[PDB]
Amino acid sequence: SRQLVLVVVFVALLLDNMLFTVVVPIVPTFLYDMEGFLEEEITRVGVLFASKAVMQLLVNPFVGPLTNRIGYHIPMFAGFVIMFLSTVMFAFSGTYTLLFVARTLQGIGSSFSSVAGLGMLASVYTDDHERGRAMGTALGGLALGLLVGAPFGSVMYEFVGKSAPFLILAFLALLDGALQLCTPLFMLLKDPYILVAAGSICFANMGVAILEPTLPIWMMQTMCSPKWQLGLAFLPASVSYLIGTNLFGVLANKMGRWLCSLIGMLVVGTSLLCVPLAHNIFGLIGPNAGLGLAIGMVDSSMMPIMGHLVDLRHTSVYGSVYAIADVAFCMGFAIGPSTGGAIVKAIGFPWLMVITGVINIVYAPLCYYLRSPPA
Amino acid sequence: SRQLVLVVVFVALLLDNMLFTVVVPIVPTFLYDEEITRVGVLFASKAVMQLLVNPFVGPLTNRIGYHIPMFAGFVIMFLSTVMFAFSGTYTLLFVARTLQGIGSSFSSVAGLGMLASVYTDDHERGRAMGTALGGLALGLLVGAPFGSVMYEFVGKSAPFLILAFLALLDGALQLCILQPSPESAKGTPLFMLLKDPYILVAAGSICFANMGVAILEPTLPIWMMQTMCSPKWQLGLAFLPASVSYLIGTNLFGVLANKMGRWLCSLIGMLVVGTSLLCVPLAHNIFGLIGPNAGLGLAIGMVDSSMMPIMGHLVDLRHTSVYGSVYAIADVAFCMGFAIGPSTGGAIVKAIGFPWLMVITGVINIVYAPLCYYLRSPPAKEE
Ligand SMILES: COC(=O)[C@H]1[C@H]2C[C@@H]3c4[nH]c5cc(OC)ccc5c4CCN3C[C@H]2C[C@@H](OC(=O)c2cc(OC)c(OC)c(OC)c2)[C@@H]1OC
Ligand SMILES: C[n+]1ccc(-c2ccccc2)cc1
Repeated sequence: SRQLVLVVVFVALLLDNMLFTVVVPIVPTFLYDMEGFLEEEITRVGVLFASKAVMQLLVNPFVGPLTNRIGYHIPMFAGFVIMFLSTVMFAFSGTYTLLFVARTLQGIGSSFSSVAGLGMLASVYTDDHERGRAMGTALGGLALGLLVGAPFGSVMYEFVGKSAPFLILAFLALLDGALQLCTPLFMLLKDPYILVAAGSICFANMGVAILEPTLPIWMMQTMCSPKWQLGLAFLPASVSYLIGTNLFGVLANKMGRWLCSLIGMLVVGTSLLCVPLAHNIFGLIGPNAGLGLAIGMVDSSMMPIMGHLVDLRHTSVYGSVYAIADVAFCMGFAIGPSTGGAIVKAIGFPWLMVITGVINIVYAPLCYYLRSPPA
Repeated sequence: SRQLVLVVVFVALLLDNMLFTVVVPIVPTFLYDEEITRVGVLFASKAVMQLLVNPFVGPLTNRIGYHIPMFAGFVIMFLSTVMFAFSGTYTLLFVARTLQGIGSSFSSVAGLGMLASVYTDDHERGRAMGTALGGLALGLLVGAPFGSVMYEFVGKSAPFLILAFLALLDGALQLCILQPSPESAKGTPLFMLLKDPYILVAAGSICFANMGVAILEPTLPIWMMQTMCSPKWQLGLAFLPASVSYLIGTNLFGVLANKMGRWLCSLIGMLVVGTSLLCVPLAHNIFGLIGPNAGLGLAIGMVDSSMMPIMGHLVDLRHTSVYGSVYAIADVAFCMGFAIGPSTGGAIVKAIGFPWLMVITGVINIVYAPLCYYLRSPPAKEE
């Protein structure tokens, strides 16, 4: 029924965020277990983190005609089985080579699910009013999974073993399988307005993209924190992000969207600058919460601007914003860690954070162009 | 004793900067007895001459102390207000402005040097200069309506005579406490302190912020008349929130700078002033400028109170303990924006436009802020 498909889509997006948010606090300690020596492996961890983004980009434009030719349910099956396989090898992987294949399979399955589930939700809901509510429910489940995934793997690593969280995620995925069993984008990427908005979103999310694969190694090398607080350190970045996106989605229309994006990028730069100063775990709640709140600001201010820009000058569909918005996230999560590993090899982590903050601040006042576009 | 020195510097900045703003609503109306180009140069006469006298006042403080320059500044300010009280021609109204500029430069450099000298603790030093900037903001806020009501109700010679009497009282207080009747440490030459990157960053920060309230003030009434079509009684009232927010910001952030962080304070102030300048030209009425002007004044007070004690902190960290030249550089940074702004702002507005000028200033401040992170912890000199 209509509630069943929404439930399975919500659970699928939940697991999709759970896997990506549980990989981040496990892989560096996983490499530490078999063996300061992460300065040489930071590049390989950056490539392993950018593999999913690069695979999602390479398989992005192929699922379009595939869903039209063979329907929407069939591409669901491939994505779910591939993500089940990626989960099962991730709990069972022992070497660096298997992790890359697991990440590529996870990226392909994430792309297939993100296409097929939203396509099904659009197809089922033809009432023209409940579709937006279902999309909001899916986004809320996405945020809930983002919140839950970060403390999960770090807490259940040194306490209940290593394969426990991945096996639990695979078992939860098996539950959803039984429930489920019963103006193109290249034409929209030539005007300056949409390109500026996409660049703003990408440069806003690149900070949290670079914070993932390079922060735990810095924490282990300097702060001497235990192995269970590494996943807890990212909790403010999720909680503050959720409160910020709710509040500023409420409040952004009053004080202007372009000012929202400008102030959000500025506070992103300031938070990233203030991040590498703390010498204890308690010095990271401020900057991380600020960065999450700022990313909520920039996303909630840039999505309606993208929608209005597409509507005013071009003809749009139910999911025009999803194609462009997922492009900016893919550039962010693909160009963040791969370049960040080489940057940390050549120069220090604080220099990388200063560079990211400087880029965000310098790109900040280019959002003046987006105020009142013409026709 | 050390508490009374702050009272002397507080009074000195109050009287000198009150004369700066009292003559504003008296000169263009009484001069009448094309025009903007010359009347505008008269308002900028103090800034041009004060910038020149700063390099000749800095090294002078190392050889004769901080008392004689302050007494000379008081005497020059009294002479300037006396000359303003009786002059009634365009030629005689320029020498008085030049004398007021010389006295203002002398008083500012001597007072800041003395305040740096007496107060040694950095956290303690961050409050005296905050209250001094608050007194300066109070003088700039109260000079305009006092002189306006005095001219409108009692005459042209009334407020200048009252300011002269207040200057006499201030000089009597100065003779009472300071007794203006050579430093052991030989301070570094001024040319060497212009090579330290931190000093240049701080001076550029103060100079850029002081370029925003400057290039906004003379060119704002013209755009208001051209677009909003407002009556004559709102042009003065538009800039009042900037002064009020400047006073509040300078006091509170002189309190808060030692706690929250000097470099973060300067960076947030620069970002706020840049965004305020960006959002200024979007207003479609007088009520659209209440917010951006208040943010601009608060951010400028933030930057000023953050970058005042940092100069003395750097001078103690690296160079010898002599504070005259660094605050001479600070006054040069303060006066450069005020001497460049009024004389050319109409030219830039006629050439490219007021919104483009605001966007350029805004963008220079937003695209300059991340350079401040360098003042987090300068390395010390070799032992
Ligand atoms: C990895 O998972 C993601 O990439 C999601 C998030 C990325 C990023 C992030 N990762 C973290 C990991 C942490 O632990 C280490 C801690 C903090 C963070 C933060 C804080 C900040 N944060 C933002 C998250 C945003 C999510 O995207 C959407 O919410 C979304 C919403 C829509 O509706 C408006 C869309 O349609 C238009 C849409 O389509 C493109 C996507 C995005 O993809 C689903
Ligand atoms: C030296 N100085 C003069 C004027 C100001 C000022 C700033 C904002 C609003 C009004 C005055 C600040 C400093």
